[PDB]
Amino acid sequence: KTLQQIDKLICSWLKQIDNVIPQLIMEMTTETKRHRFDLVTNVDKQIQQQFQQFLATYFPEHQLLAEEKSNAMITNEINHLWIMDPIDGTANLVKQQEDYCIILAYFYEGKPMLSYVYDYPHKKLYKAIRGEGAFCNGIKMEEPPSLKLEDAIISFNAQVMNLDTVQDLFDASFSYRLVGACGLDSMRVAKGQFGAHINTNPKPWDIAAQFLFAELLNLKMTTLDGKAIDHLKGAPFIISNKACHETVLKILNANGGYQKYR
Amino acid sequence: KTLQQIDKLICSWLKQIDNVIPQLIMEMTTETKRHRFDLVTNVDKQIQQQFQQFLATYFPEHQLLAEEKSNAMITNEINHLWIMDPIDGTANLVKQQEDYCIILAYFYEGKPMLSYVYDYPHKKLYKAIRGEGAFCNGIKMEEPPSLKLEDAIISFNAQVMNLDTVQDLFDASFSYRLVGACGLDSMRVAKGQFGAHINTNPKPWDIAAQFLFAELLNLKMTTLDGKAIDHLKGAPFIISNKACHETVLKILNANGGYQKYR
Ligand SMILES: [Mg+2]
Ligand SMILES: [Mg+2]
Ligand SMILES: [Mg+2]
Ligand SMILES: [Mg+2]
Repeated sequence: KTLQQIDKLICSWLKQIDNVIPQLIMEMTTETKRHRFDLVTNVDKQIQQQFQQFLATYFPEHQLLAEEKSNAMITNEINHLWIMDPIDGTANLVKQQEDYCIILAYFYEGKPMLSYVYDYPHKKLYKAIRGEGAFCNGIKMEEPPSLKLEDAIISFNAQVMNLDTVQDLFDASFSYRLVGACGLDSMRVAKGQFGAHINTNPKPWDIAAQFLFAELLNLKMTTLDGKAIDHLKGAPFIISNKACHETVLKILNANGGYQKYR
Repeated sequence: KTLQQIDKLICSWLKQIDNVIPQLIMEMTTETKRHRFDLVTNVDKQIQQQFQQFLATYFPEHQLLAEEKSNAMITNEINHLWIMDPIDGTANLVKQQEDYCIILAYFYEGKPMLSYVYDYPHKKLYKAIRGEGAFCNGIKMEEPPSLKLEDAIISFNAQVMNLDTVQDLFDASFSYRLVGACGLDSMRVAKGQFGAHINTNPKPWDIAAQFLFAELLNLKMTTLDGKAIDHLKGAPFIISNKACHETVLKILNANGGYQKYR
């Protein structure tokens, strides 16, 4: 069926994008979408429009669900779907020129088959391939050791939570860190550097690649109620070492839950 | 004898410890100090030992103030002084093997002359040399663009301030990130990636190198009351872009200050 051949083409596209991003940065251009903190650049747009055109030339029947376009349009009954976040970490890109990524994920009959989180700034490509595994620049990633929460660093956006449940999380974990790109905080979970990453209101594209990684590396990836996540619509989600999953959810839901209140 | 000859010696020594570090990671052991989360590893100790003997054997008159030994010897009087954080971000080293550095600073008659923040995991050596300037791997750094607080990412430890000032700092700024190693959160401010980094209780080695970087790149580095800092003792401190230093200190000192009880 081979996914290995499709992988080869995706990786070849990613090498071509390597040479293209420098000139996009060279003529960078910033705009805001819904508020002053919601950024898009020509980089985002151009990376996306280019995969779209790659998809049309090499995979004309395949559909695309991507951040910087209408997804009117995508439905529950579609055989070949690619979910794309062309730059996950746009705020990092613009403000830092560091700690953003490209997220790509291919779904066959709803089932994740290929996934890509490309940390362009560090030249590290994490990929996952149903049947072969998950890799970082080609070296095989393995299931990470067990981490109990009290031993684990954790990552979440603390601005978007009430401070009571932020505190309970600080008190229950080893320490707290933030990269600020869902892709990259998730890959830190995947490598056992963090015990868990939480995003309370992610988009489909912000989490699309992670499903396959979570599956192949024996991580947990769920709603904040422990349920399967619909990959088409987002959901408040968590990616977690298996040893600290229930505990984080329990804390998040305790005492009336994690939502702001003021 | 010249500053460049000293610099040449130190980079050379830093670069040769690339070869040592991986072996020490692979045989890594851990101990705690004043509580269970105040970690120290064989890597912290070996790196310090090896520098003390490098100093013994090149600049024998020179003294060493460093984290993993006593520094009862001192006085504002000691002519040639080195301050070293053999591993800044020991928790990160331990939990992640990423986002730690090595901090060195040379002080002649109390005046900063040479500084180093070595980001070993990414092989980025930041140095500062009075007379030549500041550099990352030989690529010269220049004073970063003006950053108002509301357009800038900030970095601090939210577990150790009262949560009202945490909230105000979130509210007033573009966003919050944390690397978790003072030297590295400090280099992100030097590169213009962050508007500011705060550490409410640094030891002298956690901030030694940053004085000169701050001087040469027109950063503001003060206590949380805006005063000069004694390199020999810590103080609660900020390193900041010029355009947001004042606003950040106002926010920290507002309403009885920043500690848990105010
Ligand atoms: Mg966006
Ligand atoms: Mg995006
Ligand atoms: Mg220490
Ligand atoms: Mg240290």
